[PDB]
Amino acid sequence: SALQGKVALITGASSGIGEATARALAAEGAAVAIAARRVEKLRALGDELTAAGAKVHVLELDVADRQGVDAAVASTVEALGGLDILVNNAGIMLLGPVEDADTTDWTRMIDTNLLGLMYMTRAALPHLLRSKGTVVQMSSIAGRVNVRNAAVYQATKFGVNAFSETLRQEVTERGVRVVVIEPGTTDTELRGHITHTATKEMYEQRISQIRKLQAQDIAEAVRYAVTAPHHATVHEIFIRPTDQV
Amino acid sequence: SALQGKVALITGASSGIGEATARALAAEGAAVAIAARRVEKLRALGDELTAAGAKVHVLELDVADRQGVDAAVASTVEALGGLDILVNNAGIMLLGPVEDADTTDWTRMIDTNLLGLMYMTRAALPHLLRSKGTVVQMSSIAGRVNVRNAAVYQATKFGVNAFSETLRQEVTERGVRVVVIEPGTTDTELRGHITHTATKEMYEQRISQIRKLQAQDIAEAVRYAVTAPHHATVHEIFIRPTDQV
Amino acid sequence: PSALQGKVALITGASSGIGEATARALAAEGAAVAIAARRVEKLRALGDELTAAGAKVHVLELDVADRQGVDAAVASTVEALGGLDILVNNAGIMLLGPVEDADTTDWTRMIDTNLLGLMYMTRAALPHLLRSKGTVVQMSSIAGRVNVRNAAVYQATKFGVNAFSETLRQEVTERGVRVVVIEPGTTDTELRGHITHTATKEMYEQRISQIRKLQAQDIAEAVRYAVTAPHHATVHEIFIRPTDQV
Amino acid sequence: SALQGKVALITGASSGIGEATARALAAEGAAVAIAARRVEKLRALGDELTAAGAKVHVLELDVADRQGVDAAVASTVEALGGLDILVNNAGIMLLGPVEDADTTDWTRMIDTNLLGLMYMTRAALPHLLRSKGTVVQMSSIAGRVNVRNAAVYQATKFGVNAFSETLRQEVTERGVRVVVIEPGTTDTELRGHITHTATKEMYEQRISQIRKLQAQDIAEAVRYAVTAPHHATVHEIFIRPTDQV
Ligand SMILES: NC(=O)C1=CN([C@@H]2O[C@H](COP(=O)(O)OP(=O)(O)OC[C@H]3O[C@@H](n4cnc5c(N)ncnc54)[C@H](OP(=O)(O)O)[C@@H]3O)[C@@H](O)[C@H]2O)C=CC1
Ligand SMILES: NC(=O)C1=CN([C@@H]2O[C@H](COP(=O)(O)OP(=O)(O)OC[C@H]3O[C@@H](n4cnc5c(N)ncnc54)[C@H](OP(=O)(O)O)[C@@H]3O)[C@@H](O)[C@H]2O)C=CC1
Ligand SMILES: NC(=O)C1=CN([C@@H]2O[C@H](COP(=O)(O)OP(=O)(O)OC[C@H]3O[C@@H](n4cnc5c(N)ncnc54)[C@H](OP(=O)(O)O)[C@@H]3O)[C@@H](O)[C@H]2O)C=CC1
Ligand SMILES: NC(=O)C1=CN([C@@H]2O[C@H](COP(=O)(O)OP(=O)(O)OC[C@H]3O[C@@H](n4cnc5c(N)ncnc54)[C@H](OP(=O)(O)O)[C@@H]3O)[C@@H](O)[C@H]2O)C=CC1
Ligand SMILES: O=C(O)[C@H]1/C(=C/CO)O[C@@H]2CC(=O)N21
Ligand SMILES: O=C(O)[C@H]1/C(=C/CO)O[C@@H]2CC(=O)N21
Ligand SMILES: O=C(O)[C@H]1/C(=C/CO)O[C@@H]2CC(=O)N21
Ligand SMILES: O=C(O)[C@H]1/C(=C/CO)O[C@@H]2CC(=O)N21
Repeated sequence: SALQGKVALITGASSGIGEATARALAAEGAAVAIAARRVEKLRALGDELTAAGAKVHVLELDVADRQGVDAAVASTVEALGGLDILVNNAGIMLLGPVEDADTTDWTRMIDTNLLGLMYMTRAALPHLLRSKGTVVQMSSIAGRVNVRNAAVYQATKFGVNAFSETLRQEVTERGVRVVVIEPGTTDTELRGHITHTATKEMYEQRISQIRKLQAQDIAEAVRYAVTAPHHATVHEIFIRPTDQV
Repeated sequence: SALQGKVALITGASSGIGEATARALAAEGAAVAIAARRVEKLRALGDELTAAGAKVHVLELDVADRQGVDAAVASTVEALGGLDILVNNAGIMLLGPVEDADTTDWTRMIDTNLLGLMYMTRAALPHLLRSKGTVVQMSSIAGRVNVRNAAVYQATKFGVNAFSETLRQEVTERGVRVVVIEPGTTDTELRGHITHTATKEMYEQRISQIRKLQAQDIAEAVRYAVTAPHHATVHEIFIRPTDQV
Repeated sequence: PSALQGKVALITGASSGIGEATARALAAEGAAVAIAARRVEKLRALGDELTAAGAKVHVLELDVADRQGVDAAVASTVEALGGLDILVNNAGIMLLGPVEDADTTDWTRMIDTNLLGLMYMTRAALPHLLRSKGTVVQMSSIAGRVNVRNAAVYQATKFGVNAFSETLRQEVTERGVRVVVIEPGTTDTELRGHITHTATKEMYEQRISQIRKLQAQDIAEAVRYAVTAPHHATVHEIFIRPTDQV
Repeated sequence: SALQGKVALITGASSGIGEATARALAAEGAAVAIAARRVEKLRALGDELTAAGAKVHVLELDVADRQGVDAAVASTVEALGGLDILVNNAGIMLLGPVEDADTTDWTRMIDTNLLGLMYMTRAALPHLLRSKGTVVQMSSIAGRVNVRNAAVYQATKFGVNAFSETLRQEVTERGVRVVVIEPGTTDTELRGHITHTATKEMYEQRISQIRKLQAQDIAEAVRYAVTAPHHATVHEIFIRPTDQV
């Protein structure tokens, strides 16, 4: 139990990567504040983790809401005593051409993937500074490589990376570690949300012929990064499916 | 006159790089639609350009306004007959630490630098597709390199770059050229807007000891890129002050 | 527990630093280790240590810049240990100094060892890795990701290693050969003792004196994490920086 | 004539991009030292340029030869009075898989593309420092993007870029400008040299259905960069064929 007595706040914890990460960190002895919009799914996970001997704090949160963000962080510190690890995992992937796009796709991705992550980072920062803690940014291969029909999604993830590198420069000397996780195709609910029907089906066929990364693989990457000695910042882990060029 | 009979729409044309670019493209024989919020400054530039023999269409526009963007593009095509060149130059640079930041800095930069650019791009695209035209994105060294106290600004510019590369992959085969200009320190009004006083002062001192790039230098980069033969897409020009490591 | 039981790892640059720690780490996971470098005395000492701890060891005197020596070293490893599952291309040298009026033997040495030697080893190992659906680990650097003054040619070799390795990944990944690239920042090893430009050697020492450096063991743990990941996952890049260092 | 009284040394001047660049610079009034191994082709070009009113210095040079490099630079400064522009254009592209590769492909590419370029840069530097001149590195899309069957070639070109950025940091404050040109597919003799037959054929098919960049397009990129005002360093120009995703 490398994380005994530590407090982790995980956004997007109701499914996929965030759910696996919350489990992984709790398994290492961390108290976990689990945040997302689907409260019933969070409660179900919270019950499971509590029944497994973990300390859980359930947070109904929209990361795009600046006020909600500030309250969520304050609630976590109040209920669990501090903040050692923030996992900015909440995100959505809305694929489709730039041409004649539904721009609500764009505003949603920017609010959640970029602004939400930045809001959470900022609110957590005073607490992470005191605990010499770690912020883990859930980026993507989409923050390293551009492919067609993912322009704005890729814009958000490249943006996350630049924000995070800059953040590292700003806070690293005070012992706040900045970790960026960059998964390739991972088998989650993420793709079910694509609003462009033609691209949703194109993407599904594209990834149908590979062994996908599992949510647990990515949780393991986070676990490796956060349990590394404090003098080491695993700033980037770029993990790809072996089957995928 | 390499651009005779062509129409260019330049956002952020009321000062700085956009003003110089509008002059440069007009000098090459292009009809210019000049867009920004300060109508008085646009009118003054429009008068000067018209007095020099250019065809000018003045557009009062906030690029963050989706509806205003659509109307501005439609107004341009109606008044000037089409669209061959879009210069997405409207932008703001609000520097300061992430820690305890004024988050209105962030929303402004994202709305203008990222969302505004993407809105203009999308609205212009049908017209650029017909004319096999060129979209010029005004990025920055901040889209290539991260320094302290520019996290969200750099996020927007790295985002612009990823969006633009992806756009290139999507439209290049149909003859729409995607050009990204990346200036280093350029002597404009840009820095006057920084809301974090300590950072504004720090930045001023940092750039006080170099010969800065001039707005005209960047206009020249744009002119070189857009007058290149159609089979060549000058996708990136990274121009730095020689005095600046 | 032993995630690499029955696997064979060949580690170049095993006589000190990161390669030594990596050979220990892999052996601790149950892998048989072929340890390769030029200082045979140091290899023998490590080999004795590992053998005494219950490991299977094959000692290889090798200059990675030697194309023929490379081929023989791979052949010797597969003959002695039965196959090849993991290659760690760790052999390397860092010769810092300005471009201006540089001692160009600095350059040829770095290119021969860091770039060409790594490529030769990769190529010779590949038929064996293809059969075993194995993993090649490239020891790159922060120098393959960021450029600073007085490390022009070294950074050229490391950026070169990264492009070579990404391209390799595209070529072999579908046949189940995983390409892993490890990118340490400042790590406390013998590496810097070799700098021939005296002024730069001193400048570098002062710059890194103010930080808690990465340990060779930290980097070995990165390698361990990457190679013990399930086969369907290729941890293509791990970029590990000293927390103290902007 | 923006380069009147300037001296340019161009490596790889016997064909392709180097030939076009030597013509373009001479057209701007620069004296040109033209260097390559095929003396006969250099003399024919030298005759052409001299007949057009240019000052020409013919140099038989293998850039992989460190002593030949030193003599070539000394010969140039002796014959033409100094050195204002170096174009490191000599290069070879030997494509093929890593698996079972002919490793003489590798040593040739490293000797010419990387070491030869570095040798030339180093020998020229004292002279460039005096003249506050410009070094132009002929990199490639292969220094920016990795594709299959170009591993070692891409290694040399990514290497050239890192070397050159580092060089910029080291010499830029003393007024030596470092320019990196990155062409995509350009119609030259380059591809005729590929030793791996299957890959040579695969590459030819790949580039058969695009309008390729012309050697003259690349020469124009060099010309734009070197005639920019001294306070501006056009550090990167990334030029892609518009037809090529
Ligand atoms: N799956 C993949 O192939 C890859 C995914 N990623 C990244 O991983 C992250 C997690 O997504 P993934 O697990 O894949 O897919 P999921 O859809 O399963 O997870 C997304 C999670 O984010 C939450 N969420 C979405 N919007 C908000 C919001 N406005 N406020 C708070 N929480 C929100 C969702 O919970 P709820 O709806 O209850 O709010 C959900 O739990 C994303 O950042 C994604 O970009 C990166 C690389 C590869
Ligand atoms: N100066 C520099 O060192 C560098 C600048 N850049 C980029 O260059 C671009 C132009 O900036 P620069 O000329 O330097 O500085 P300026 O402030 O002089 O120009 C910015 C222009 O953008 C306009 N603008 C701002 N917000 C909006 C909006 N929401 N809608 C429409 N127009 C808007 C302003 O006009 P108005 O107020 O009338 O609307 C103004 O004309 C920006 O994209 C910037 O990021 C990139 C690299 C270096
Ligand atoms: N130390 C650091 O801060 C960092 C180092 N690195 C990389 O780590 C790798 C290992 O270096 P590190 O452990 O740091 O320093 P060391 O000097 O301690 O290790 C270098 C190892 O490589 C071997 N070696 C050198 N040249 C050759 C050659 N021609 N043929 C075979 N073996 C050779 C040496 O053994 P011998 O002399 O007996 O042959 C030695 O075992 C290098 O590739 C380096 O670039 C990357 C990031 C940071
Ligand atoms: N064509 C393309 O698609 C692209 C090419 N490039 C780069 O452009 C540069 C020039 O190539 P390009 O013009 O296309 O092809 P060419 O083969 O036509 O030109 C290469 C030139 O380099 C010379 N050369 C080769 N080896 C040496 C050497 N050892 N010493 C001195 N000169 C040498 C050749 O002349 P000689 O045999 O007489 O010595 C020739 O003049 C290269 O660096 C290449 O990597 C970059 C991006 C795209
Ligand atoms: O490679 C993939 O699976 C997907 C992806 C998935 C989630 O980041 O992100 C990038 C954009 C895209 O379509 N890629
Ligand atoms: O280098 C500079 O002058 C400035 C800049 C200016 C406008 O992009 O962008 C980056 C962010 C910053 O502070 N840099
Ligand atoms: O950051 C550092 O400590 C050193 C280094 C060390 C080993 O790669 O590589 C890069 C080049 C340099 O000076 N950096
Ligand atoms: O895109 C291309 O045409 C070629 C190329 C050509 C010359 O650098 O460089 C990259 C490596 C490759 O195959 N690409």
